[PDB]
Amino acid sequence: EPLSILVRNNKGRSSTYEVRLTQTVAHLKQQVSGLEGVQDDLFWLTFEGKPLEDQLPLGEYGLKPLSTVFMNLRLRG
Amino acid sequence: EVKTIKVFTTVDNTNLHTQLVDMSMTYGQQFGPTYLDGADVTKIKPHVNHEGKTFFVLPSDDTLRSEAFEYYHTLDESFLGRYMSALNHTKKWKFPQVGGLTSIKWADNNCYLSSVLLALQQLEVKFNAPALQEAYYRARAGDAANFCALILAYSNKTVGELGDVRETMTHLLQHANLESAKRVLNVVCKHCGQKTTTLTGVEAVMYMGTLSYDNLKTGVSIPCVCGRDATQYLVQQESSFVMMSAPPAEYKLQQGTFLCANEYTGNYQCGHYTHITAKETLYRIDGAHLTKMSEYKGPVTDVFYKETSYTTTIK
Ligand SMILES: [Zn+2]
Repeated sequence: EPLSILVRNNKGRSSTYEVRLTQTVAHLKQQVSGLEGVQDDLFWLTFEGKPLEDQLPLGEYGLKPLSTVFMNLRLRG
Repeated sequence: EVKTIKVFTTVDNTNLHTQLVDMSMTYGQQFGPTYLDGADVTKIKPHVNHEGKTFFVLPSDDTLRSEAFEYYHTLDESFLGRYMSALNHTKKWKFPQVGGLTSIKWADNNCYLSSVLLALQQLEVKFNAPALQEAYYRARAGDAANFCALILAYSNKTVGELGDVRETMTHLLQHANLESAKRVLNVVCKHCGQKTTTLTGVEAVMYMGTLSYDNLKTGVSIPCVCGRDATQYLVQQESSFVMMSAPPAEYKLQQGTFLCANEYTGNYQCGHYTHITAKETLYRIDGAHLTKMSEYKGPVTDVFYKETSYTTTIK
């Protein structure tokens, strides 16, 4: 039952990702990682300000078709 | 033929358990991974001097399991093992008093941990996990070895790893007492009317987007699901503090407008944190180093603000 959501990077651009609401957030992060070049540990996703914990299904966050997840980069200090 | 000694085993340093230890078997064969004053003794057979000593063990059976859960509020099997590994190194750190607060002298890339400990000491927060609360009380007295090792254990970080201050705060605030924290946001789209969302807990005190608290109160430009761009603004806030974050940009900190802040020099592959608090003047705390200044304008990434209750004047 796949749908499409948007993931916006830190430059303000949103790529489309094909997902099922039963797949985990960790699954989605491996797609964003392959597209934007960052590896999973160095960024984290949010939806309407709420962070997404990796091993929970996407449907628990109320993701709709063409919703916008945000990509935030983790500093290394 | 069997010869034993009497010891105490524990997982929370409060509930002691009497144990008869066969001297012919290692502590590992009988209890699993075992520690004595932090020193790993899993492979060591009992010594006569171990009589009556207290040993740290991992919660192997059911009684220890619930005891460990009441103390640490985690079920991660590997938590106590990772806590002990970080504690080996954090005991060697120095925690000098700087500007009235306990800091951490530079070592093992602990500048992000230094900013966490400093920011915590200026916030009215309590920890629901008893292990975090006891270690925090010792931390304010210059004895922060346990607290730092716990922070690394809850964050799944090891000694020497580069770290993110806000991420680290997020892990620890899950165990904070933010039950009464309430935040109400309005999303005003000129097409799709108005929308209200209430946030609670850690989501009510943290925000990612701008460093300015006033920006949140007057209006933040947010995408709209319909296609436009709407404006998000704060309606009601009930908490002892708020934490504004943003990608490291250059920012002017004024006295009397904020509680404390963190700045970040470098890029997303390697950087350095220093902490800025506001007392009589702007204090900059870089590990063991203190620097006073009237003005500050640098690459800020986290800003904290004191708070009790705020109601918007907008409608
Ligand atoms: Zn709209």
